[PDB]
Amino acid sequence: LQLKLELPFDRVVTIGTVLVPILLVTLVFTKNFAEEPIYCYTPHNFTRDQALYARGYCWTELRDALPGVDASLWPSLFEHKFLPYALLAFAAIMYVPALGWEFLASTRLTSELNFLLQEIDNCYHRAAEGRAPKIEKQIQSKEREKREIIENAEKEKSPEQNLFEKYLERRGRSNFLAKLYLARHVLILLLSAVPISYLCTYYATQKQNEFTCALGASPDGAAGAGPAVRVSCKLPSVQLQRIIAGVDIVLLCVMNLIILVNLIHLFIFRKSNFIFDKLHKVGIKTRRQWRRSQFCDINILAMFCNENRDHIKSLNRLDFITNESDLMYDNVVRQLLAALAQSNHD
Amino acid sequence: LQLKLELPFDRVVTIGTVLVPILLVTLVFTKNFAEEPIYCYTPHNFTRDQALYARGYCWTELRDALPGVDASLWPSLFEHKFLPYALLAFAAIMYVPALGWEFLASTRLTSELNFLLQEIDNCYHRAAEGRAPKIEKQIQSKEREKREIIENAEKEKSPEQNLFEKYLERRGRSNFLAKLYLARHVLILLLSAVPISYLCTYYATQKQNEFTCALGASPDGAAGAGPAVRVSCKLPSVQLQRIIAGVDIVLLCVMNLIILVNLIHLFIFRKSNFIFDKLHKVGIKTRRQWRRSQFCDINILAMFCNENRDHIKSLNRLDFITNESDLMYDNVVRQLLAALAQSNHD
Amino acid sequence: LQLKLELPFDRVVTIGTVLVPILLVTLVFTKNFAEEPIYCYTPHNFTRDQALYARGYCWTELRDALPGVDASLWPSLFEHKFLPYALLAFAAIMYVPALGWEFLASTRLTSELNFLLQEIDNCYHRAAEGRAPKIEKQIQSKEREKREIIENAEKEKSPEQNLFEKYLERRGRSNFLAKLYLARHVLILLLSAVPISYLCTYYATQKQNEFTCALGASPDGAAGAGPAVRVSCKLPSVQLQRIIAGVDIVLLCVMNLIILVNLIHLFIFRKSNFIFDKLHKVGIKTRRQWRRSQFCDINILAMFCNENRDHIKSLNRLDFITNESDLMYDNVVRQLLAALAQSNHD
Amino acid sequence: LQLKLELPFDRVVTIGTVLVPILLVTLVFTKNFAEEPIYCYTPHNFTRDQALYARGYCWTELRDALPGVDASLWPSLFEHKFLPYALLAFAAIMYVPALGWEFLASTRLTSELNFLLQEIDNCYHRAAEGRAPKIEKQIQSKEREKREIIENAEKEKSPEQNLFEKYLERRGRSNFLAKLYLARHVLILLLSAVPISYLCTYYATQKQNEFTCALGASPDGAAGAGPAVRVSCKLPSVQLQRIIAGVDIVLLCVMNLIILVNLIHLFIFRKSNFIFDKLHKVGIKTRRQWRRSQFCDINILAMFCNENRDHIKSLNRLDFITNESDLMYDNVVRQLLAALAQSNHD
Amino acid sequence: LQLKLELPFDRVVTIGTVLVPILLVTLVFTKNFAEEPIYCYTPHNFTRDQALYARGYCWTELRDALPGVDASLWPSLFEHKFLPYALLAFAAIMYVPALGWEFLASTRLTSELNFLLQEIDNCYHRAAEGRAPKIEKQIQSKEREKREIIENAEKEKSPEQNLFEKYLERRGRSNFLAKLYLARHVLILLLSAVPISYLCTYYATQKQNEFTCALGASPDGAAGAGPAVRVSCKLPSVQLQRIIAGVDIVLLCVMNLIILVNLIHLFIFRKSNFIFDKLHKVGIKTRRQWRRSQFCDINILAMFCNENRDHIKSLNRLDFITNESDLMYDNVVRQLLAALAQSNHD
Ligand SMILES: *[C@@H]1O[C@H](CO)[C@@H](O)[C@H](O)[C@H]1NC(C)=O
Ligand SMILES: *[C@@H]1O[C@H](CO)[C@@H](O)[C@H](O)[C@H]1NC(C)=O
Ligand SMILES: *[C@@H]1O[C@H](CO)[C@@H](O)[C@H](O)[C@H]1NC(C)=O
Ligand SMILES: *[C@@H]1O[C@H](CO)[C@@H](O)[C@H](O)[C@H]1NC(C)=O
Ligand SMILES: *[C@@H]1O[C@H](CO)[C@@H](O)[C@H](O)[C@H]1NC(C)=O
Repeated sequence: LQLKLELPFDRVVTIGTVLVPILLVTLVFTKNFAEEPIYCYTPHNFTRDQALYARGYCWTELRDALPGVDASLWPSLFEHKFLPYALLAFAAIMYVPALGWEFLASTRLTSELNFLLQEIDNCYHRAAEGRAPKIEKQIQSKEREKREIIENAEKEKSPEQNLFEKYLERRGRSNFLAKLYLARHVLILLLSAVPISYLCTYYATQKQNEFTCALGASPDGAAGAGPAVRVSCKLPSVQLQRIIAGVDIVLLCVMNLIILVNLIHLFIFRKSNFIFDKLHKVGIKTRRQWRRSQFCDINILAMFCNENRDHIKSLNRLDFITNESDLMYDNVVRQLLAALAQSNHD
Repeated sequence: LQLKLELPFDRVVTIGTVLVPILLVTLVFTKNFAEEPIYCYTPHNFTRDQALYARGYCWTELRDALPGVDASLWPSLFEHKFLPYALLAFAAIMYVPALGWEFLASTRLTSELNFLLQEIDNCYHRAAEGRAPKIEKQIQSKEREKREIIENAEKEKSPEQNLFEKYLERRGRSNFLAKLYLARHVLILLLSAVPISYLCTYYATQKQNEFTCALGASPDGAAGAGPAVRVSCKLPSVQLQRIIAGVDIVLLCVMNLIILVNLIHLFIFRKSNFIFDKLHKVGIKTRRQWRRSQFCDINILAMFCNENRDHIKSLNRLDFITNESDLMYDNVVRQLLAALAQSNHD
Repeated sequence: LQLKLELPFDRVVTIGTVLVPILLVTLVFTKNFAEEPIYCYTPHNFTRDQALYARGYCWTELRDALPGVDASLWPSLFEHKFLPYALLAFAAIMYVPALGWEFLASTRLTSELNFLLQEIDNCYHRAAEGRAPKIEKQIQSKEREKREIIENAEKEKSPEQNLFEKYLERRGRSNFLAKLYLARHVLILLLSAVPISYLCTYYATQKQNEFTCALGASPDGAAGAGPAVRVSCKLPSVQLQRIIAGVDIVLLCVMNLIILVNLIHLFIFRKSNFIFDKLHKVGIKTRRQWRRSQFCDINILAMFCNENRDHIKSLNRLDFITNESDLMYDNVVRQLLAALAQSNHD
Repeated sequence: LQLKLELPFDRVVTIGTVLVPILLVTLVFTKNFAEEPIYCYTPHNFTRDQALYARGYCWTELRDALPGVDASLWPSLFEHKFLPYALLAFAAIMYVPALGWEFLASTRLTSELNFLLQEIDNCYHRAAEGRAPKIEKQIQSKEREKREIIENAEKEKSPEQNLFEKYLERRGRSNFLAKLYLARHVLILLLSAVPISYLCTYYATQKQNEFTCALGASPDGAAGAGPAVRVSCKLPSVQLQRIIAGVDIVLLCVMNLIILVNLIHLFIFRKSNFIFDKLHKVGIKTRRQWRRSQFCDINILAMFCNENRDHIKSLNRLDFITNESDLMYDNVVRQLLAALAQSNHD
Repeated sequence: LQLKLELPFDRVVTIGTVLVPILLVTLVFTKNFAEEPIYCYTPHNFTRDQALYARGYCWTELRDALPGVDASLWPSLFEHKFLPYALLAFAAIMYVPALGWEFLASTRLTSELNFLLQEIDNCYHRAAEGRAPKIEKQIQSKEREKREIIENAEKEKSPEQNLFEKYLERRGRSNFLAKLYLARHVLILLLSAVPISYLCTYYATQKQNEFTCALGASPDGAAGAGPAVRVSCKLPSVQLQRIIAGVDIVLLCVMNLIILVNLIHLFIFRKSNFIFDKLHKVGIKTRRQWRRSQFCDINILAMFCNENRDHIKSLNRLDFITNESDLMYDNVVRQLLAALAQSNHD
C-alpha cells in the first residue's frame, strides 16, 4: 500500500488557500459570461451596428472620461476587466509552494519515515521482550520499586537501543527538514502577502461602476471631422467582483493568522512531541542532550508519525492498553498481561 | 511494478515550458471566442447586412490603411490574428525534444538501470558479508586501525567487486548517455531561442489596436464605380494577447536560465556524484582512472539512481544507519550492529 | 504481458503522417465554424432575407464571374470549400497502409518472434553451459589461444545450435516479411505521392480570396424579367487553409525523405545487424551462406528484436557484462566470473 | 481467455461496408446542420415572418414548379431531403447479415473449434510420440527409406488417429457451416445490390440544385384571392450528398468485387487447405474420400484454424522447425532433435 | 464466471421490437428539434411579435378550421404533435414484458440450470465409466451385437441413472416454466396489437400537412371587437413521422410473424429436443412416459441447454467424437478410444 505524507494542517491550508479561490474564480467567470460585458446608453441616432461598435469600443478601451477635457490622461478602469484573471494567477502562485515542498522532500521524507516506522516497530518488539524479565525480578525481590527501576534502566540498554540513541542524537543536530518545513510555510505567508495587498488596494479605492467613454472616429462628417460622441456606460460585473475580493481577502488573512499561530505553537510553545512521549511511555531518558532546540528535525517528524500513527500495527495497541505514560510503574497487571501473552508462546 | 526515469528537474522544465503555455493558449482562445472578433464603426447608411460584410472583410483582410493613398502596400496586422496558433505551434515544438529523448533512450536506460540496481544490491550484500570478518580481525589485534584498513582494502577485492570495477571503467569512457542528455537540453534551449525571439519582436513593435480599413466593392453606383468607404475598426483581443506574450517571454527566459545553470552545475562545478560517494561510504578507491572527465556517463546515472534511490531496499537502510561516509572507520558500534544482525543468523 | 511490434521509426512515421494532419484538420474546422462561411457586400435595396439568400447562394454556387459575360463557363472556387474534407480523406488514406500491414502480419510476426525469443534464450543458456569447460581447457594447456578457440569451435557444435543454423539458413531464403515491410513503406510513399501533388497544385495556383457572384432569379420584375445583380463576396477561411496546405506539404515531404533514407540505410548501406552481431559476441561463424542478400527476412527481424531486446532477460545482462563482441577472447576475468556464477551452483 | 472468430477478410468487409458509410453519413449530417436548410430569394414586399414562412414551406413541400402551369403533378425533389436517412437505413441493412451469422453460428462454431483445437493438440502430441521409434527402426536397418516409410504408415495407425479419420469423414459430408458461410456472403452481396442500384439511380437522375416553388395562401387579398407568388430557392447540401453518393457507390462495388473474388478463390480455385497440409506435414493419407467436394465444411474450418493458428501452442513450434511438409522424410536431424528433446525426458 | 440466459432468439425479438423503435424515435426528435415547429403565413400587417404569437398559437391550438364556420368542432391535428411521445410509450410498453419475465424467472432458472448442468456432467462421466466394460463383454463374446446391447440396457441402470429418470418424469408434468415462456411471448404479441392498430389508423386517415388556423383575440379594435384573422400554416415534420409510422408498422408486424412461427415450431411441429437426443446419443429409453405433451417444461429447457451447450466442458467433446446418435453401436473404435483413454489412466 501507500504511506501518507499529508498532515491535516497542511491540507486544510492548501484547501482554504487554493481550492476556495478557484471556486470563487469559476463563479465569477460564470456570472460574467452569463451576463453582457457592458451596458452603454447609445444615442438615438446610432444604428444597431454603430451601437454594437460603441459597446465594444467602450469595453475594450475601458477608460473613463471627464466632463471637460481636464486632461489627456484620465482615469482608467482596466482592473475591473483584468481581476478575474489575476485571481487565477494568485491561485497558481499560492499553490506553487506545496508543489515545491513536495518535489524537494518526497524522496527524503519517504526514506526517513520508512526507516523510522520499522525502527519503532523493532523498538516496541524489544520493549515486549524486555518487560518479561521484570516480573521475574520483582518476584525475586519477593525503595524496592525505585531501585528495581533504576537497575533495570542501567542494565537494559540493548544494541538497537544504542542504535535509537545514536539516531536521535544525530537527527537532533540535523535541522534540514525543519528548515524546509519552516521555509515552505514562510513562503506561503510571503506569497499570500502579495494578493492580500493587491486586493486590499482594489477593494479600497478602485470601486467604480459607471463611466462615460468617448468615441473617436465618428464618421458621417461629409469631408469634415465629425462630432466626437460621449456615451455613458455601466459595468454589470463590478459588484460580484468587489464582493469576492473582500471574501478572498478575509479568507487569506485568516489562513495567514492560522499559519502563524500553528508555527508559534510548534516551534516556541511546544514542549513535548509525539515520539519523545511515546518512548517515555515504555521508559527512556529523553534527556536534553537531544533537546533544548525546538527548531529540531525530530520535532516535525513527530507530527508525520502522529498522522501515520496507524501505519504501524504493534505500537497502536501498546498505546491503548494503558495510560499516564508510566507503563513500567505497575507491579502486576499491565506487565503480567504481556508476560502471559508473549513469554509462554515461546 | 514500474521504475521511474523522470528527474524532478526535467519534469519541472517540461511543465513550465509546455503545460503553462498550453494553459495560456486555451485562456486566450476562451477570451477571443467569448468576445467578438472585430468592432467596426460602420457609417449610418450601412444596412445590417452591409455592416456585417464590413465587419467580416476588415477582419479577413486585416490590413490597416493610411489617410492618403500613400502606398499600395500599407502596414498589416495579421499577427494579431495569427498569434494564438503560433503559440500552439511553439508549445508543440518545445514538447518535441522530450518525446525525442524518450524514444531514443527508453530501452537503453531501462536496461542499464535494471542492471545497475541489481548490481548495487549485490554490492551492498557483499558489503554486509565483508564487514563481518573486520570485527574478528580487530579482536585478533587485541597505526593499528590504519594498517588494518589498508590490509582489508588489499585483501578484500571480491569477484563481483572486480565486476564493478570493470563496469565503471568501461562506462567512464562511454559517454553515449551523457551525449544524449546534453543534446536534449541544448536542443530545448535552441528551440526556446525561436519563440523568445518571435514574441519579443511581437511584443516590441507590432502592438496596435485600432486601424482603418477600406472597403472595395461599394455597390449602389447605379451603372457607376461607387464610393470607396473607409471604416475605422478596433480589435478587442489585442490586450490579452500582448500580456500573455510577455508572460510567456519571461517564463521561457527563466526556464532557459534554469537549464543553463543546471547544466553548468552538473558538468563543470560538480565534483562528487551519488554512486561514487555511496560506494566510498562502504570504502573503495574511487580513483581518477574513471574520473577527471565530468562529461561522463556515470555522472548522470548518479542522478537517475538518486531519483530511484528508494527503488532498491537494502541500500536505503545502509545510508541512514551512519553518516560522514566513513562507515568502516568506526571500531565497534557500526560494525558490531551488523555483526549481531547477520553473522548469528547464518 | 504483451509484446511490442512498433519499431519507433514506424510510430514516428504514422504520427507525422496521420496524427499531425488530423490536428490541422480539426484546427481548420474550428476556425471555419467559428467564423461565417462567406461575407457578401449586398446592395442597399436588399432586405435581410434577400441578403441571406445572396450570402447563401454565392457560397453554394461558389463560382467567380467576370466583368463582361466573357463565357458561359467561368472559373470556379469549389476547392476552397472542399479542401477541409479532402484533407480528412488524405489522412485516412495515409493511415490505411499501417492497418493493412497490421492485419497481414500480426499473427505471423507474433509466432515468429515468440519462437525466436525462446530460441535465443536457450542459445544463451547454452553459451553459459559451454563457457564452463573452456576454463578447464585453458588450465589443461597450463598459438595456444588461437588453437584452443579453433578446437572449441570445431567440437562445441550443439544440437540446439544445429537448430539455430538450420533456422537461419531457411530464413535467409524466405524473404516474405522483408517483402511485406518494403511493400508497406513503398505503399506509404506512393500514397503520399497523391496529397503532395494535390496540395501543391492547390497552394500553387488556386489561391484567391474575393470574387463577384451573379444572382439569377431577381424577383420584383413586376411581370418582367428583372435585374441580374452582381454581388462581391469574400471568403474568410482561405488564409488558414492556404497556410495549412503548405505546412502539410512540407511535413509529408520530410516524411517521404525520412522513409527513403531509412530504407536506403537498411537495405543497401547496412552491413551488420543485431542478431548476427549478438551471436558473434559469443562466437559463431556468421558465414555468407546466410548472407550476401541484404533484402533478407532476418534483417528486419533484427530490428524487431532490438526493439524487443529487453523482453528476454538473460541476453540483456550478457550484453552489458562485456564489449567488443569478443567475449571468448579474454583469458580469465570474463569467463572466470561466469564459471564462479554457474559451475559451483550445480 | 477468449478465442477469435473474426477471419480478417470478414472484418475488412464489414469495416468497408458499414463503418465507412456511417462516417460519411455523420459527415453529411454535420454539413447539413451546420448550413441552413434552403435559400429562397423572397420578393421585396415580403416581411421577415413571411420570408421565413416561404423558406420553410418551400423546404417542406420541396416540389419544383414549371414556368407555365404545364401540369398538376410537376417534378419533385424529395430524395435530396430523404437521402441522409436512406444511407443510415442501408448501413443498418448491410450490418444485419453479420449479426445474423453471429447469432446463428456462435455456439456451434465455438463448440466445434474448441473440440478441434484440443484434437489437433493431441494429434501433434501423438506425432511427437510416434517419431521416436522411427530413429530406432532406421538404426535397426543399419528402397530402404521408402519401405520404412510405407511400413510405418501401415503399422502406426493410433486410436486417436482413427478418431481423426472418422471425424474428418463425417465432417466432409456435413456442409452445414459451409452452407451458412456461403449464405452469409451471398446475402451480403444481395443486400448490397439494393443501395448500389438506388444510389446509381440517384447519382444519375437527381442532379437539380435550384427550383422555383409556388406559395399558395397569399394573404392581404382584402376580401380577394390574392397573388400566388413564385419564389426561386436553392439547396446548399446537394453537392456533398451527390459526391458521397458516388463515393459509397464505388466503395460498395469494390466490396462486392472483393467478396466475389474471395468466394471464387475459396470454393473453386482453392485446392489445398490449412488443416490438410498441416496433417500431411507429419504424414497422413489425405485421400479424396474426404475431398473432391470443395464446398466442404473443413474447407472453412481451415481458415478459422489459420486465424486461430496461435491459439494452440504446440502446433506453432512444430510448424517452424521444418519446411516442405516432409518432416518424416529427413533421416536424422529433424527427428533426432525430437528424440533428444522427448525420449530422454521420460 | 457467469452463465447465459438470454436465449438469443429472444434477444433478436427484443432488439427488433424496442431498440429499433427507440432509434427511430430519437431520429424523429432530432429532425423535429433541428427544424422549426410550424410555418405560418402571417399577413403583412403583423409585426414580428404578433407573427410569433400566431406561429405559437396555431401550434398550441393545432386545430384546423374550415372556410365557412360550418361547426363549433372542426377537425383537429393533435396527433401530429403527440406521436413522437406515443412512440416512446409504445417502446416502453413493449420492453415491459421482457423485464417481467426476467424478474419472474431469474432465480428459478438460475437454480434449475445450475442443477441440470452438473447433472448432465455426472451423466456423461457415468457414460464414460459404463462404456469401459462393453469392450470386455465384446471380447468375452469373441444377434450377438443386439443381445449385448439389450443386456447392457437392462443391467446398466445406475443410481444417478434413476436420478435422471425421476427428475425427467417429475419435470414432464410441471409445466410452470413453459406456461411462463408462452405467457411472455403471447403478452408481447398482445402488447404489439395496440401500437400496430394505432399507427395503422394514424398512417391511414390522419395525414394532412397544411391547415388554416383562426386567431381569436385580434387587438387594435380601438374599443371594438377586432378582425378575426385566418392564417394558413404548414407543419414541416409530418412527412418523416408518416414514414416512420409505416416503418414501425412493418417492423412490428414482421416481429409478430417471427414470434408466431417460432412458437408454432416449438410447441406443435417440434418433435425431438436437445436434451432428449443428447441423452439418446449415449443410449437411453426416451420413452413417451415423459413425452407426448409438447407443452412441457423440459421442452423449453432444451433451448436453454442448447444455448448453454458449451458451459459444460465434457459434454462438448463427447458430442463431436462421433455422429448419428448411435455412440454405442460401434464395435471397436468409438469405444476402444475411451477404453485406452480412461481405463489405463486409473
Ligand atoms: C451615404 O450614401 C451616399 C450615397 O449612397 C454617400 O454619398 C454618402 O457619403 C454616404 N454617407 C456616409 C456617412 O457614408
Ligand atoms: C435598387 O432596386 C432596383 C429595383 O428595385 C434595381 O433595379 C436596382 O439595381 C437596385 N439598386 C442596386 C444598387 O442594387
Ligand atoms: C409586391 O407586393 C404586391 C402586394 O403588396 C404583390 O401583389 C406583388 O406580387 C409583389 N411583388 C412581386 C414581384 O410579387
Ligand atoms: C390588414 O390590416 C387592416 C387594418 O389594419 C385590416 O383591415 C386587414 O384585414 C388586414 N389584412 C388581412 C389580410 O386581414
Ligand atoms: C396606440 O397608441 C395609442 C396612444 O398612442 C393608444 O391609445 C392605443 O391603445 C394604441 N393601440 C393599441 C392597439 O393599444
